[PDB]
Amino acid sequence: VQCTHGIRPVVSTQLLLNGSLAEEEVVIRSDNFTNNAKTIIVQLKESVEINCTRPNNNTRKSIHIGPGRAFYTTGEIIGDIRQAHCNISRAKWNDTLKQIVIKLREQFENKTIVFNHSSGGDPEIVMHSFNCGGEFFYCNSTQLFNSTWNNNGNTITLPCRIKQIINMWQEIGKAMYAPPIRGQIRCSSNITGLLLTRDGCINENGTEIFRPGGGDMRDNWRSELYKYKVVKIEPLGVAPTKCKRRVVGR
Amino acid sequence: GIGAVFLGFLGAAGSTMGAASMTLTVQARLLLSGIVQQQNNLLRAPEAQERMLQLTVWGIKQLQARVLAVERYLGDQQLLGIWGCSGKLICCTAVPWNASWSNKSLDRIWNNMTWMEWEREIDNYTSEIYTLIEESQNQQEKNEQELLELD
Amino acid sequence: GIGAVFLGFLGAAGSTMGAASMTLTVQARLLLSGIVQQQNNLLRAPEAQERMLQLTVWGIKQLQARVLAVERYLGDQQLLGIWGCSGKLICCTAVPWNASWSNKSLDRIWNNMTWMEWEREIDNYTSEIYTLIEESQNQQEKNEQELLELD
Amino acid sequence: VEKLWVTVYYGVPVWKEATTTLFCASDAKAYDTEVHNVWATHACVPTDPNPQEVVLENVTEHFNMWKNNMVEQMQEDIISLWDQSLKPCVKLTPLCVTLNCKDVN
Amino acid sequence: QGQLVQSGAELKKPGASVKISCKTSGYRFNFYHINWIRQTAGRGPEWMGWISPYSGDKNLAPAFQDRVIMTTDTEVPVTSFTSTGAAYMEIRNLKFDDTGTYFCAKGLLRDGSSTWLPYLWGQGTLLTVSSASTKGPSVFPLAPSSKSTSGGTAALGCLVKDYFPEPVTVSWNSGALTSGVHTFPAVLQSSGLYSLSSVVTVPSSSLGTQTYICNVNHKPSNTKVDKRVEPKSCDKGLEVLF
Amino acid sequence: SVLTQSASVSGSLGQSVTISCTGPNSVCCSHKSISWYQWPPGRAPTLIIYEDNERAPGISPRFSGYKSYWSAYLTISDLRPEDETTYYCCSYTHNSGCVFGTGTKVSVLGQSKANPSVTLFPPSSEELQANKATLVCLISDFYPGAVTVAWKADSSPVKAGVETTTPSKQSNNKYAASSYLSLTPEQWKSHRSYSCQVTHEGSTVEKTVAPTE
Amino acid sequence: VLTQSPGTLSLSPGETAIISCRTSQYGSLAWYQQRPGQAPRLVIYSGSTRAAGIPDRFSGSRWGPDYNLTISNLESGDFGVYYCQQYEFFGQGTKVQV
Amino acid sequence: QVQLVQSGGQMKKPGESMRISCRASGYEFIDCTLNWIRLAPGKRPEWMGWLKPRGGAVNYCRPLQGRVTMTRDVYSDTAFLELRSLTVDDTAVYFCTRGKNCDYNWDFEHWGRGTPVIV
Ligand SMILES: *[C@@H]1O[C@H](CO)[C@@H](O[C@@H]2O[C@H](CO)[C@@H](O[C@@H]3O[C@H](CO[C@H]4O[C@H](CO[C@H]5O[C@H](CO)[C@@H](O)[C@H](O)[C@@H]5O)[C@@H](O)[C@H](O[C@H]5O[C@H](CO)[C@@H](O)[C@H](O)[C@@H]5O)[C@@H]4O)[C@@H](O)[C@H](O[C@H]4O[C@H](CO)[C@@H](O)[C@H](O)[C@@H]4O[C@H]4O[C@H](CO)[C@@H](O)[C@H](O)[C@@H]4O[C@H]4O[C@H](CO)[C@@H](O)[C@H](O)[C@@H]4O)[C@@H]3O)[C@H](O)[C@H]2NC(C)=O)[C@H](O)[C@H]1NC(C)=O
Ligand SMILES: *[C@@H]1O[C@H](CO)[C@@H](O[C@@H]2O[C@H](CO)[C@@H](O[C@@H]3O[C@H](CO[C@H]4O[C@H](CO)[C@@H](O)[C@H](O[C@H]5O[C@H](CO)[C@@H](O)[C@H](O)[C@@H]5O)[C@@H]4O)[C@@H](O)[C@H](O[C@H]4O[C@H](CO)[C@@H](O)[C@H](O)[C@@H]4O[C@H]4O[C@H](CO)[C@@H](O)[C@H](O)[C@@H]4O[C@H]4O[C@H](CO)[C@@H](O)[C@H](O)[C@@H]4O)[C@@H]3O)[C@H](O)[C@H]2NC(C)=O)[C@H](O)[C@H]1NC(C)=O
Ligand SMILES: *[C@@H]1O[C@H](CO)[C@@H](O[C@@H]2O[C@H](CO)[C@@H](O[C@@H]3O[C@H](CO[C@H]4O[C@H](CO)[C@@H](O)[C@H](O[C@H]5O[C@H](CO)[C@@H](O)[C@H](O)[C@@H]5O[C@H]5O[C@H](CO)[C@@H](O)[C@H](O)[C@@H]5O)[C@@H]4O)[C@@H](O)[C@H](O[C@H]4O[C@H](CO)[C@@H](O)[C@H](O)[C@@H]4O[C@H]4O[C@H](CO)[C@@H](O)[C@H](O)[C@@H]4O)[C@@H]3O)[C@H](O)[C@H]2NC(C)=O)[C@H](O)[C@H]1NC(C)=O
Ligand SMILES: *[C@@H]1O[C@H](CO)[C@@H](O[C@@H]2O[C@H](CO)[C@@H](O[C@@H]3O[C@H](CO[C@H]4O[C@H](CO[C@H]5O[C@H](CO)[C@@H](O)[C@H](O)[C@@H]5O)[C@@H](O)[C@H](O[C@H]5O[C@H](CO)[C@@H](O)[C@H](O)[C@@H]5O)[C@@H]4O)[C@@H](O)[C@H](O[C@H]4O[C@H](CO)[C@@H](O)[C@H](O)[C@@H]4O)[C@@H]3O)[C@H](O)[C@H]2NC(C)=O)[C@H](O)[C@H]1NC(C)=O
Ligand SMILES: *[C@@H]1O[C@H](CO)[C@@H](O[C@@H]2O[C@H](CO)[C@@H](O[C@@H]3O[C@H](CO)[C@@H](O)[C@H](O[C@H]4O[C@H](CO)[C@@H](O)[C@H](O)[C@@H]4O)[C@@H]3O)[C@H](O)[C@H]2NC(C)=O)[C@H](O)[C@H]1NC(C)=O
Ligand SMILES: *[C@@H]1O[C@H](CO)[C@@H](O[C@@H]2O[C@H](CO)[C@@H](O[C@@H]3O[C@H](CO)[C@@H](O)[C@H](O)[C@@H]3O)[C@H](O)[C@H]2NC(C)=O)[C@H](O)[C@H]1NC(C)=O
Ligand SMILES: *[C@@H]1O[C@H](CO)[C@@H](O[C@@H]2O[C@H](CO)[C@@H](O[C@@H]3O[C@H](CO)[C@@H](O)[C@H](O)[C@@H]3O)[C@H](O)[C@H]2NC(C)=O)[C@H](O)[C@H]1NC(C)=O
Ligand SMILES: *[C@@H]1O[C@H](CO)[C@@H](O[C@@H]2O[C@H](CO)[C@@H](O)[C@H](O)[C@H]2NC(C)=O)[C@H](O)[C@H]1NC(C)=O
Ligand SMILES: *[C@@H]1O[C@H](CO)[C@@H](O[C@@H]2O[C@H](CO)[C@@H](O)[C@H](O)[C@H]2NC(C)=O)[C@H](O)[C@H]1NC(C)=O
Ligand SMILES: *[C@@H]1O[C@H](CO)[C@@H](O)[C@H](O)[C@H]1NC(C)=O
Ligand SMILES: *[C@@H]1O[C@H](CO)[C@@H](O)[C@H](O)[C@H]1NC(C)=O
Ligand SMILES: *[C@@H]1O[C@H](CO)[C@@H](O)[C@H](O)[C@H]1NC(C)=O
Ligand SMILES: *[C@@H]1O[C@H](CO)[C@@H](O)[C@H](O)[C@H]1NC(C)=O
Ligand SMILES: *[C@@H]1O[C@H](CO)[C@@H](O)[C@H](O)[C@H]1NC(C)=O
Repeated sequence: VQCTHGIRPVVSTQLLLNGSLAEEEVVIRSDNFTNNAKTIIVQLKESVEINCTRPNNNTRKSIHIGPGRAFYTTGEIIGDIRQAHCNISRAKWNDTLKQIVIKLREQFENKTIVFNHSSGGDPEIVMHSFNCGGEFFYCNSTQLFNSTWNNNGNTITLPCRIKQIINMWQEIGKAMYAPPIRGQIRCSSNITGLLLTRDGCINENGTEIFRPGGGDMRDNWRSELYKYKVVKIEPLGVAPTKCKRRVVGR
Repeated sequence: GIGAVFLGFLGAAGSTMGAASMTLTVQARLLLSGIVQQQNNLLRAPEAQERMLQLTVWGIKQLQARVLAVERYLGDQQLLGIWGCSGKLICCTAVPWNASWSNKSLDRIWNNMTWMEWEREIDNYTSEIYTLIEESQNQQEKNEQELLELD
Repeated sequence: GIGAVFLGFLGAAGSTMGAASMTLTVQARLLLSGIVQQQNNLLRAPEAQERMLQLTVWGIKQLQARVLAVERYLGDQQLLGIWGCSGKLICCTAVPWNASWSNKSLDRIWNNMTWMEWEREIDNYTSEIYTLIEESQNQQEKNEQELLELD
Repeated sequence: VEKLWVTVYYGVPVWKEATTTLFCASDAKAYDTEVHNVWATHACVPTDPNPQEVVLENVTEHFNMWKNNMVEQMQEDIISLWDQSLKPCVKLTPLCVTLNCKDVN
Repeated sequence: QGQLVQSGAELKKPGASVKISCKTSGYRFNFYHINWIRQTAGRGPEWMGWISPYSGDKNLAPAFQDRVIMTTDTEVPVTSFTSTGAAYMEIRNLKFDDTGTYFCAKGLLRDGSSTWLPYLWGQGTLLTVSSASTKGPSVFPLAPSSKSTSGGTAALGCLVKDYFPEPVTVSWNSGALTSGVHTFPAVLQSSGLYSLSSVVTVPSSSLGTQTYICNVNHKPSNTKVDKRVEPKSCDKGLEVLF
Repeated sequence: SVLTQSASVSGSLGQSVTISCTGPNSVCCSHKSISWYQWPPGRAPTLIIYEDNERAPGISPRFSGYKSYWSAYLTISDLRPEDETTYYCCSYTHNSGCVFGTGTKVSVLGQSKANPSVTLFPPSSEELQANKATLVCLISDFYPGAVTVAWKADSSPVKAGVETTTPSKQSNNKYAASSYLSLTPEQWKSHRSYSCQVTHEGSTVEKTVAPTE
Repeated sequence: VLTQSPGTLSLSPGETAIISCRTSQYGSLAWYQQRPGQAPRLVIYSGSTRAAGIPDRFSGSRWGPDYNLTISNLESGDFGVYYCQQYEFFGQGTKVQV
Repeated sequence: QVQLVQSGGQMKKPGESMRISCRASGYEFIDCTLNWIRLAPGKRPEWMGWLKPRGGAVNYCRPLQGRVTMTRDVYSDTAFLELRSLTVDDTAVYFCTRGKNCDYNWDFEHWGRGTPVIV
């Protein structure tokens, strides 16, 4: 190809949004699975739609620190005061978790599997973080990751906090203040996959634990750029064929 | 039929050395101008902000790579020149085939190996080979000169 | 022996015009690709910060000089083209030798003067000479055309 | 065989694993409508309408996502755009004033 | 640079089906043809047909064109240059003279005059076709007898009797014995049974230092009976050494 | 078979010998390619030459080949003792279709022959409790492969129950042969001490063995 | 999971010793050595490969379930306790003394 | 050259909480991953868990889960280790290490410094 397929540079921290789905059946990808310090990337076949919102109708307020510049903030809140969240069908989500476990049991032994909330880290990692309409979310994903899948209704509403002062890529004393977006915002993402991290201390009961990874950002791109590779063309090549350089006469 | 119809860039990657010997133009073209045709054509889209705010982050990514593509290309055209054959595609020499490079025979070279495969088996000697053609020209270049003097 | 062995870049700087006439490839090569071979090869050292922090002070020093080397090189290849001989190294013309350029004889030109020395003695006329070859091509280019019409 | 001779070929189907500065393609409906500032998208070229690709027969290349520089290139890029786009934007450095905060209900 | 393996001896009866496949290694299975040749003692090594694992084109022998049908599986790559794959050839409406040592054979070139003509050859798994039953190779030992009294050797080997069908194979100490290997084939009696034997070479001085046993087996009968040669004996050339 | 190839030919050591193929125009030889294999009886086949002139890969120049409009030829030269095998040839075109040859028992001559080494193994105690009594005669280290078996019982002609074999080539490019004798324990026990005859180079070999010993 | 055998491990400066280690699944092998005051010092990073400041004496040698580390020509710095490491796991370890 | 150093003698009674330091230099702190080991006297060197310093992502072993608390601070290049509910089982000295390269963490080429702890 000359160029790849369209890679949406979305940046999330736990689930993979608006990416590409698997073609046949869901797949799991890791460098080495014994390497418990290595991110397990999953790619869904069926994307599960996740609706989200900041319910508050906000008012912009330009306070001019000047000279030719101002600092925008929420002047007030027109109406009720409410909490930000994200809605996803728990049927779709856990029937999706069924897709995963069976292909997880392929890389592991048929031993039963368990899911869990993140062990620790910045709000970035320990919570499903993403942008929705210009504002940065941090959804508490304990709900989606708390289940044990063996062999022998309603919907999910994840609470979210909004941050405005943020530091993507964890830079050197360099932070960014997202000004507030006017009014309320509601956006809808497709979960296309996610990132897991195994607990490398196998137990009798155990059995094998997988919590939402997402410390490094290089995997967001691997999740899509896996399909491709770059090479350098070398059009010059020498080969023997019976033919001399026509100098039997001059 | 097969040699007078369409093929595509790098199509004969897994085709025999003999097969590929027809589809050179395909991969002998677009080494340069594969992108300068497309760039100039697609860049004159109605934007009118080509190089606005002077040069940017994509500014150097292209020029650092634009300027590469040509010298990279002019490197292989410099070899054609310095080997006395810029007829390209195919060109014979007086440099004979040192079987130390590959003891194998003709029949299987062109009809079983592919160029990717072949250039590997011959990769290590290419340096010594290439230098033999340069010294093949200069013998010829002096032999030319000697005859320019007396006639 | 002497023409079939090693010499080195610019080795015949103080060798006769005839002597140098064998060691052209030496200084006909590396005009370009003398640096693009070395640059690409040495720059892929395990650094992984090629063009980090975008472009820098050595950033332009190279590109301002990279882009020169090629047009400078393509200027001499444009002359080979416009004189109808890009066979390089050595090429005859219909333009005869105006002794007004140098009254001297053949014997001593090739066996006593060196090219550095010679091109000086002929420096002032080169402009007029070069323009004669261009008008030598176009006479030939029209004479070609005239015969394309009738056959 | 016969007196065999080296013969040289320009335009052969050969490549090697490599890395080099890539460049980006934009979208037609993306560039046309302004959307004001958006990443560094405006500084890209537009993608070809014809999504051209050629299938390679009789090849079986090796891929390893993990050691793939396009992602060491992607994030390199992604960070560079942000920094540069926020280069001119408003600095909140004097707002480090003592904030007398009451809570809301 | 590669090697091919096949399907073992599958005993069938006249008027039945028998399938014989071939699996590859060390080369691009798709790049080359797969030929089929038997070893009919009455006719000769008759060529059956070849097939392209890439283009699916065939060229069967009009003798068995209607009888047999060929088919192939997908290719499973090992490296960027090598792979593994499978190919088949089943034959129905069998007769007696459809027998011999059956070979699969990879082609010579990817292109040219001798494209399909085989270069590399398979194992050669023998096939008989009769309605009779099958008997197992009952393994037993032999009373030792020296080969030369001048040098000083103590020959010993195991004996197989009344088996059907071929082939039968012997390995000593489960592949833990190298030099001194000697074996031979069988013959059909008036009754209708094949029978063979084996033999080894060791000295008569050191007897109870190393221990050897014959790991005999048989694919159609499904058995791997083992035996050991009893040293206590009295012959003519071995009692002079003791 | 279809194609007629010389069934018998011979040649002394250090020299050369030629094998030929012939048949109707349909099966030989104009506008047709010819191949040559070193098909060993008892082992897997080997390839020799195919262009027809061009050698097979990893084959010595000793092997040459020629094709007239009516016949093919193969010229192996400066012979080796490992060449004692059988050889088939074939007829084919590009699109197809191997028409195999009748084969050739080639005979390498002018080599130092050797006398054999016999080991007669009698049945053990457990085997006789089956019940069955089998005398097995072995032959090894001898070439060319030629042996005439003559079992004897009570020093009388044994005509009933003759199990004999063809000499199979050993791994050291020499021959090997075996022999058997089906017998009931009734006659086996009480038969005045057995015998077993075999011969090569016109010099007979034997090893007499006892029942009760 | 790792079975580092055997345990006693006492010899003279003029001798040779070989330490074995067993495993069920595959992995990346390594080795260490403790000292008075000092902490574990790496000596092997793949299996065959050596660490910094490691002579030819340290011979790693077996492609199989049993992997071993040999350090012929013993010395006075060699006293201490060694361990075999594979991923998160460790070996029983063994102490050699004066 | 990649130095490492920690705290020192700090005595505590069973059933309490503790905290230690682990300063480091010579590399992009956030790029390479770290980990700890509960090396016991006589017993097997027990692994505790690892930490990614960029985002703070961590991983803990079951026997130490809940009790252990690995932290950091790139403003000081210092990886912290907090441990509550103490026992005689976990009295031994601890050591913070990093791999030979970022590519592979489990090849510990760079280790910490002595940290006496008394219960
Ligand atoms: C995974 O993928 C999914 C799918 O892509 C992602 O979800 C998407 O997320 C994006 C952004 O996150 C959303 O796009 C934004 O939508 C908002 C709201 O939509 C407006 O339009 C709706 C109808 O569409 C109309 O417009 C479109 C073009 O926008 C047109 O194509 C279409 O034909 C139709 O005409 C309305 O329904 C909608 O709500 C209205 O009605 C409600 C009641 O029904 C009412 O409650 C609402 O209040 C509202 O009245 C709304 O009008 C857009 O606002 C936004 O566009 C902003 O940004 C662009 C670029 O800068 C700018 O050109 C726009 O004008 C706009 O910016 C100005 O206007 C905003 C208000 O419209 C204001 O809030 C901004 O601050 C800004 O104001 C500035 O400019 C004004 C002048 O314009 C100036 O006066 C001010 O002073 C100031 O300077 C985007 O279009 C997608 O909708 C959403 N998709 C889905 C399916 O959810 C998901 O995020 C992905 N996941 C991840 C992880 O990334
Ligand atoms: C990430 O996880 C990875 C797993 O997902 C992991 O990769 C694997 O790591 C292991 C060890 O590090 C690699 O080695 C393997 O070791 C096997 C050992 O078996 C031998 O030893 C046994 C005990 O001594 C014997 O019992 C056994 O059988 C013999 O003995 C029996 C006794 O009764 C007897 O009955 C038997 O008949 C027999 O005689 C055997 O001798 C080894 O068996 C294993 O399989 C190889 O061999 C098989 C045939 O036996 C092949 O079918 C198989 O495919 C393996 O072939 C190797 O070689 C081929 C040709 O070179 C390659 O195509 C293969 O890919 C494979 O390549 C290995 O060897 C190459 C040699 O150059 C080497 O370059 C490669 O890198 C590779 O090491 C196999 O050798 C195992 O190969 C790794 N891969 C897999 C898929 O398992 C990895 O370590 C983790 N970490 C990282 C960073 O990746
Ligand atoms: C130029 O000027 C500079 C000025 O900056 C000069 O350089 C500085 O000098 C400073 C002092 O001179 C120096 O700072 C100090 O370094 C201390 C070194 O640590 C030793 O002491 C501690 C105890 O304090 C001990 O624990 C250490 O190691 C023990 O344990 C190891 C474990 O392996 C053993 O191997 C070792 O033997 C030792 O003893 C143990 O073993 C023996 C047997 O061998 C047993 O008998 C013992 O019982 C024991 O088990 C080191 O030996 C460092 O510790 C200091 O920091 C502590 O103290 C301060 C307060 O003093 C406190 O704030 C710190 O947090 C820390 O406290 C911890 O220890 C306390 C006990 O003291 C404890 O109560 C606390 O709870 C804490 O746990 C201090 O930092 C500084 O490093 C250097 N700078 C440099 C760069 O080198 C320089 O010399 C000048 N140059 C010239 C030319 O003039
Ligand atoms: C990827 O790799 C694969 C494998 O490496 C490679 O496939 C090889 O491709 C080469 C080049 O194309 C092939 O080499 C040629 O092989 C020809 C042999 O096939 C001919 O004969 C077939 C038999 O037909 C007879 O029998 C039937 C009934 O059995 C009867 O009806 C017929 O009338 C006839 O009697 C025939 O089916 C076959 O048909 C081809 O063409 C038709 C269209 O006409 C097409 O539809 C088919 O799909 C098929 O392609 C064909 O006619 C051989 O004739 C040919 O010989 C010519 O060239 C050589 C030298 O080039 C000369 O020596 C000779 O004189 C001829 O001029 C040539 O040898 C090779 O066989 C393939 N091998 C395999 C295993 O597939 C792919 O091409 C590679 N692909 C890429 C993209 O790289
Ligand atoms: C997911 O992973 C976690 C971590 O490995 C694993 O942990 C266990 O969870 C149970 C809950 O079922 C813990 O038990 C208690 O949980 C309650 C909340 O339900 C806490 O309030 C308790 O902590 C307080 O109370 C304790 C005394 O009761 C105090 O000792 C403590 O200091 C607190 O004050 C308590 O944690 C259990 O402790 C943990 N285990 C560990 C080792 O941390 C959980 O089981 C996993 N679940 C799934 C579904 O995978
Ligand atoms: C590359 O090819 C050249 C020829 O194009 C080789 O030079 C020639 O090599 C042969 C040795 O093979 C020289 O000696 C002659 O060899 C034959 C038998 O091999 C023998 O009959 C002769 O009497 C003599 O020994 C020959 O002189 C030499 N030619 C020249 C001009 O020197 C060269 O060796 C090849 N090099 C490699 C690395 O393959
Ligand atoms: C460059 O060379 C050209 C020829 O290639 C010169 O043109 C020719 O110059 C001569 C004068 O030297 C012209 O006249 C003839 O001269 C001889 C004696 O010199 C005389 O015998 C003749 O009768 C006539 O006088 C000649 O016509 C002319 N040729 C053409 C076609 O015009 C030219 O002068 C030289 N210029 C320089 C600057 O050297
Ligand atoms: C049903 O699930 C159990 C786990 O609950 C499986 O048991 C595992 O079996 C594998 C081997 O197949 C072992 O390696 C694991 O140690 C076992 N784990 C446990 C917890 O028992 C069992 O195999 C599954 N059975 C089927 C038919 O899928
Ligand atoms: C799994 O089962 C084991 C018992 O088989 C439980 O182990 C206990 O874990 C607690 C810590 O939470 C320890 O304090 C106990 O000593 C353990 N008891 C035993 C008998 O091992 C474990 O809690 C179970 N896990 C779950 C999630 O229920
Ligand atoms: C080339 O030489 C090698 C031995 O070095 C041999 O294995 C190979 O078969 C030879 N190739 C040909 C075509 O003779
Ligand atoms: C071509 O033939 C040689 C030996 O004759 C073999 O080594 C090589 O692998 C063949 N090429 C292909 C692509 O199979
Ligand atoms: C050329 O002319 C000059 C005078 O203008 C004279 O001195 C010189 O010797 C001449 N050269 C030859 C070779 O005649
Ligand atoms: C060549 O000879 C001329 C005169 O014949 C003289 O002027 C010139 O200097 C000589 N060149 C050298 C290099 O000596
Ligand atoms: C919540 O805080 C605001 C702060 O201004 C105050 O006015 C309001 O009365 C508080 N709500 C209640 C219920 O006290």
